[PDB]
Amino acid sequence: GVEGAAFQSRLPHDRMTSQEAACFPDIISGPQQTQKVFLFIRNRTLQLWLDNPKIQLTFEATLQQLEAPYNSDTVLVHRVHSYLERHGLINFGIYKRIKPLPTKKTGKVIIIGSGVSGLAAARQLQSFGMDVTLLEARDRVGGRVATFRKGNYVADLGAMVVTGLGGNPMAVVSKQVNMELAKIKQKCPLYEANGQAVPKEKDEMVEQEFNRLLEATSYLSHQLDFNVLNNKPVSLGQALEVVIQLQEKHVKDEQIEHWKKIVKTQEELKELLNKMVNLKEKIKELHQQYKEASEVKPPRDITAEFLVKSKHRDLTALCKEYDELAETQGKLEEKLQELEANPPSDVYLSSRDRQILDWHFANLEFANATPLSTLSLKHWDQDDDFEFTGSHLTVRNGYSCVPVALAEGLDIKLNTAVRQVRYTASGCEVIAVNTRSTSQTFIYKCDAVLCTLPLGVLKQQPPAVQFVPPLPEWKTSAVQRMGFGNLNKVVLCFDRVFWDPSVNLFGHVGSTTASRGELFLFWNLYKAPILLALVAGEAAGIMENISDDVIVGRCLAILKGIFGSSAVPQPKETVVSRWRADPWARGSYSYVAAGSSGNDYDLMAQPITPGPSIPGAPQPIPRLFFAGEHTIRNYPATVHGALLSGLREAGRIADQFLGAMYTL
Amino acid sequence: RKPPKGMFLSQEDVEAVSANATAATTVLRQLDMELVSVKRQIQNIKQTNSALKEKLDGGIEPYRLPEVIQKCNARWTTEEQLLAVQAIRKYGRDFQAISDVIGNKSVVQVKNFFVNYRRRFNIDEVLQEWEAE
Ligand SMILES: Cc1cc2c(cc1C)N1[C@H](O)C[C@@H](c3ccc(-c4ccccc4)cc3)[C@]13C(=O)NC(=O)N=C3N2C[C@H](O)[C@H](O)[C@H](O)COP(=O)(O)OP(=O)(O)OC[C@H]1O[C@@H](n2cnc3c(N)ncnc32)[C@H](O)[C@@H]1O
Repeated sequence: GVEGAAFQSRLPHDRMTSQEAACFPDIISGPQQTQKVFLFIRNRTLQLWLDNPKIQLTFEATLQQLEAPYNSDTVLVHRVHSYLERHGLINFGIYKRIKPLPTKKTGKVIIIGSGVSGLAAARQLQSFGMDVTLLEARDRVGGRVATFRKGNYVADLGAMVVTGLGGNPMAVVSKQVNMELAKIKQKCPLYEANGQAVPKEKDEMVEQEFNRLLEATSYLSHQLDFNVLNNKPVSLGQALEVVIQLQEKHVKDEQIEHWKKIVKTQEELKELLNKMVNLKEKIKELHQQYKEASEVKPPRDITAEFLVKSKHRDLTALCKEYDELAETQGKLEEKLQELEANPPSDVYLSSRDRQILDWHFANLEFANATPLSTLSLKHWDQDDDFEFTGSHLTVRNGYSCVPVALAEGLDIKLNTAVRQVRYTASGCEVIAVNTRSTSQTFIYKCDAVLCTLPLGVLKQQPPAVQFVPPLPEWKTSAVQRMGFGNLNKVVLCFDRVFWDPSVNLFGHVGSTTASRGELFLFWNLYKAPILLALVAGEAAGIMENISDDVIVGRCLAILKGIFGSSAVPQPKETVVSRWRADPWARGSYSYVAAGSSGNDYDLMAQPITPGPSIPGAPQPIPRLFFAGEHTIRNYPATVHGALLSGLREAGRIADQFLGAMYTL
Repeated sequence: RKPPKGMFLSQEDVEAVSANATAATTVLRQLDMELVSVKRQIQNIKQTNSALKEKLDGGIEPYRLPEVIQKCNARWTTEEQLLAVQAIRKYGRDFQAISDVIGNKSVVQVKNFFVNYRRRFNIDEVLQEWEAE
């Protein structure tokens, strides 16, 4: 309903967000009934936009389709609609414009980066009547949304998965832009180093143990507060290892107390046989004595007759004892067959196990684009509460179609490497060079700069971009603490399909812990005959030191083992990526490093305000703004998160240079 | 509140494997050796108990002699009286043994005997001298 519009806008349908309290402090401090009116007007406009996102939702259109009592207060509707349009919750992306843009434009913004965050802001700022120029080091838009295209072969070297349309701003874009979105069938067959499928027995057993060990770290994290060790923060991998050890410890304590039940019963039998052997020796002697006393021929006197009867009683007595004791000896020779037939588990994990478990860790290092040794144990998954709902998809016509679609109608300078950012109390100038002939220098003057430089670029020492004046310590320390990791893709282009076409993705189990990332996974995703092979973890940063043929070699090897040494043709075309190599990226995407938190992701997003030119002049405007995947706490390292942060800063900048008339 | 079921995770266990770098590898060799230590000790007592089984060969079957089903009578042949006093001298108050020696007197006729012929057989003096041993 209307409540679905609020879910799909990432908004609680029955509560005002902290954003809305900032813009509407009258209402949220006011009576419960006004809050509900507002919340309905908010959700209802969202539904209108969401129901048709290929055309602008003007304020007139909106008020038209509310009814009383909700369409009574026109300024409350105009305030809500303005708010929405401003922070990119409606009329964002690629919509036909009803009210064509004003002829004269207010203020001037330079935007470093034509990445998806860059385009998303540029596209909104121009939407707001501003002057927006985009500076681009590459010869193409999109940034880390790269798409290979030759002939009919198509394959993203960058993002390729839309992580599911339940509340995903990308869901809106895909209606706006032609996107061939195909669901990803989640079934993944594993195949050992030899080439043989892992049996359904194993493949379930390890995976549950994997999942079990993760939760174990999480319990170590929050319940046992195991978050520092030798005065350093604990990492995920570091604690996974402590958890595997404590399970290997348990298997041993479990054999020790079991075999120790056997010695505790073996020596019951030792003591029992020792009675039984010394009792047979007493019996052996009385039988002799009773024999001799019975040898005396009658008629006997009575002491000699008592001696026969007596020794007889006494032998029947020691014959009960010995019979009772091989009764008891029966119970203990059966308990020793019991225990020696119910041994506890022999190992914690076998080298065939720990090697398939290593493939589940390669997956987790692929997910986070970093060795598990570097992720924060406490925080590596703080962004899990904001997951979308629905199937994960791929883009079958290539996902560059989205940046290119956004870049329409925008002022983009390609081949333009920003090299110095200079921001002062009265404006900013950005200094770029031409990437081809680096002598040729450019100067751009502007009211504000929006920096969507990758975190890896920002991390670069010595700097690729100089800030004048330098970024404050609180910003540079967030830049050092944050994590920017790495993963790479090998694209394999054949003339014919030779894999299971009903299987989107199938694994490869690696021989080592060290090489668990090396070519550990393959995707059939496309119409065409393209398999796409991933390199994760510690292996990611190392395969970049190795030529394409050597890499495509190892891939052909790996596939022969699994599909047969003669079904694997030569690849017609091959592409290896090297994202840590790439100087306009210097990595793949961010990760919550040990010693970092999601709080750093928020430091990354605070604008910079230059000091006053004239000492004692009033506190100026902020001039330098930050967007990009590393700036959005609740959706980091994604595309939709980039998008969202560009939408965010475009609202922030406009509220600054255009004023926000909707907060009264 | 509590772990996944099967993970073993005490506050105590955790610190013991953290105390230093190879404090993991350490405590897992005190256990691999505790396990060999018991494993060879289990192998030992197996052969000690296998030798003591061979001595018990034959059981006690040569040595066992038949049961005498005999109907329990009432009157006290002067023979049975005399068996009694000697059984009292050798068995004290164990009225079960004495009824097995005499063979056809119930354990209560045995107890009766103790008071009837208590006078005439100095049962008291006899018991004193039984207790000397
Ligand atoms: C590198 C790479 C990135 C992504 C993917 C794949 C690769 C190889 N794909 C993969 O399946 C993995 C996946 C994903 C999904 C969830 C997670 C996750 C979930 C939970 C927890 C943790 C993680 C992880 C992975 C996914 C995907 O499917 N969909 C997806 O959602 N985002 C994916 N991602 C991320 C996405 O790819 C990127 O996060 C956005 O693309 C961000 O872009 P943005 O920050 O806007 O910025 P940019 O970097 O794109 O643009 C910069 C511009 O600046 C230019 N520039 C530089 N320096 C200068 C200079 N000096 N002067 C002038 N210009 C300069 C540069 O040349 C470019 O022009």
